[PDB]
Amino acid sequence: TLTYPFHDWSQELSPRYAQLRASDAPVCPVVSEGTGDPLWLVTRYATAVKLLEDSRFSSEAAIASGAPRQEPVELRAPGTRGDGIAMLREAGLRSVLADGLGPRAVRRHQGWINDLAETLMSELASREGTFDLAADFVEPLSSALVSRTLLGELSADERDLLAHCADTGLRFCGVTHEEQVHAFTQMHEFFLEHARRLAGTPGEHLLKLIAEAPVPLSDEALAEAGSLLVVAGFPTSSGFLCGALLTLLRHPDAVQELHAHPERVPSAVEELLRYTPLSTGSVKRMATEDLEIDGVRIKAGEVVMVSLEAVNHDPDAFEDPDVFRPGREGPMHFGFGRGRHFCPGNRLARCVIEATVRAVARRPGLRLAVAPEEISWHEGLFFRRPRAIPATW
Ligand code: HEM
Ligand SMILES: O=C1N[C@@H](Cc2c[nH]c3ccccc23)C(=O)N2CCC[C@@H]12
Ligand SMILES: O=C1N[C@@H](Cc2c[nH]c3ccccc23)C(=O)N2CCC[C@@H]12
Ligand SMILES: [Ca+2]
Ligand SMILES: [Cl-]
Ligand code: NA
Ligand code: NA
Repeated sequence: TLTYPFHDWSQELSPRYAQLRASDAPVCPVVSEGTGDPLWLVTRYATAVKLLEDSRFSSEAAIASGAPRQEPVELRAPGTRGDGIAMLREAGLRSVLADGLGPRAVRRHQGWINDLAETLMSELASREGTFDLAADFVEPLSSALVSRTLLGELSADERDLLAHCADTGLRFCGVTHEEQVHAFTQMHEFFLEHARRLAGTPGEHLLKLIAEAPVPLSDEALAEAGSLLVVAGFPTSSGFLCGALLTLLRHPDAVQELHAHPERVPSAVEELLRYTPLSTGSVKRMATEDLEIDGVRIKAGEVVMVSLEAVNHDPDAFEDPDVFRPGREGPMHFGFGRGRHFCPGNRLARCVIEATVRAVARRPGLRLAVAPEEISWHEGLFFRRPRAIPATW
């Protein structure tokens, strides 16, 4: 049986996804390379909609300790719950999450986000020679997003510790199992020592809103909130922004169009979310009872995966799916998922993506300083990221 994942750590998607999509079944059996667990895999848009909109396929049951899984180790510090955003929703914090992640948070932060994107790009444009868009643009912008909107102000050393923990824990391979587990322990212990300090600093970052919310969360619960915000917000935003910059630098005609027609930038943001691959794994859900999807029986307790990259490149949903085409008129993309677990970070993500696209579109001529095939990729990360993006004007 086919093992999962497909080791497509660069922007070139594994051919397996299109092979399975065109096969004679709407759901295909695979086996986790890291655990040996049997799993089901969906690659078609129409089938993915039905799965992800059926609440009898549960995300929490697939997150839970002991579930069949695609990842080699559990994504939690041993002895903690590690059950994700469910822990905060269950504590009654939906309103707080809306305040800290929703349109009001974007209104509060979009000004400094755009000012920072411009400041960073202006500094790079002042340099003689090449620079690295990953280290010199994405890292400072994503780190500021995390500090100012999610956690509170971090030192460089704290940011480096959390980034290392995320990169070490959120992996299919490349580190030992024990190193991966200990990354989660280190992050949890960091927040046990520092979450209350971070939550008490001035600002409106989400961790402060959580800590102050009238249910009072314990130190352990606040630490779990910190770890959630790191894993959900940091490697995702950094990986995506790097990947979106590569897409843009490889499509100078599209950038020129955005330079001339800034009103088209939002359409380019949405097309980047469809076109630019991020996760090398899949969203997943556990059948909470015996279910059927397009004729295939899924037994209670079995886990079904949807590859968002596969769905976003489904030719039955998008005409010429492998073409970057801002303004294409097709269905909604799956870059933020689908259904009740749709990314609650989507407003802040779109804000930072838009700020980046506009910073690039204002400065035509930005190009890669090496060929795309010369970009080196971190191998095995859940969320693709290049080691560097050499660039120049
Ligand atoms: C920047 C690019 C981002 C992308 C492309 C992205 C994408 C996604 C996707 C596809 C999901 C759905 C997973 C599933 O269905 O199981 C998701 C969930 C989630 N995202 Fe985002 N995300 C991004 C940024 C962020 C940020 C900045 C935050 C927080 C500040 C965040 C917080 C979350 C949380 C907490 C969930 C879990 C939702 C749930 O399980 O109900 N995301 N994200
Ligand atoms: O809140 C959650 N939701 C799902 C999807 C996910 C969203 N962002 C993630 C980042 C890494 C892994 C999985 C996800 C999950 O697997 N979870 C374990 C870590 C965070 C938790
Ligand atoms: O690679 C992963 N993706 C997320 C889902 C996701 C898909 N695309 C995303 C984009 C952003 C956040 C989460 C996702 C998830 O549930 N995982 C369990 C173990 C592997 C890890
Ligand atoms: Ca195509
Ligand atoms: Cl089990
Ligand atoms: Na459908
Ligand atoms: Na719901």
